[PDB]
Amino acid sequence: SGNPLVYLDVDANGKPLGRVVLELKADVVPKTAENFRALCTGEKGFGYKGSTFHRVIPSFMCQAGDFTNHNGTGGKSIYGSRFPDENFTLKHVGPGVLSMANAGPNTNGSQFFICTIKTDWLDGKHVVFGHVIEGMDVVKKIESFGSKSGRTSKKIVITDCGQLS
Amino acid sequence: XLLVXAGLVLA
Repeated sequence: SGNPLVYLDVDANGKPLGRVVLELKADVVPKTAENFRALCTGEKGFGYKGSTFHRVIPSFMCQAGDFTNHNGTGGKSIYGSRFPDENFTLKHVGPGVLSMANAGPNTNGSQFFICTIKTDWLDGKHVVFGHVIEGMDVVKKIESFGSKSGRTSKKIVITDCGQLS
Repeated sequence: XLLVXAGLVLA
């Protein structure tokens, strides 16, 4: 058993923003945690490396993980195009929460978000599966390049990612 | 508004 740690090393224009370190709550949502873990290691031959934080809304969240269309419209999971909502046990309790983006019920793919506030109106609709344990300052740097529409000012790239533990 | 979706991006 164990709750994985993963990392995202984020850069823009080949200049580092820093590292974000996330705990995945495999104790509660092991299927969802495993998808994210594997997308970080790249062990299935696709995953987050090279993809961007495409939608960044200050005072809300940073969204990433579309490594197929590169704009919010895509992504895929290690289980197929989509997989069901595993459970809604974990809630959007505050800043640093890691949760799945979706296109409605049972449509988890690869896209995800990191909260910068509590987002409890998403409870019961988005599967929470972890949280940031180091690098919230990095997340705040990402946020500085976002906008109300969510458009970013530059390509914010997950240049490397993987599993720490 | 403040949603996190994949395709139909909403208010």
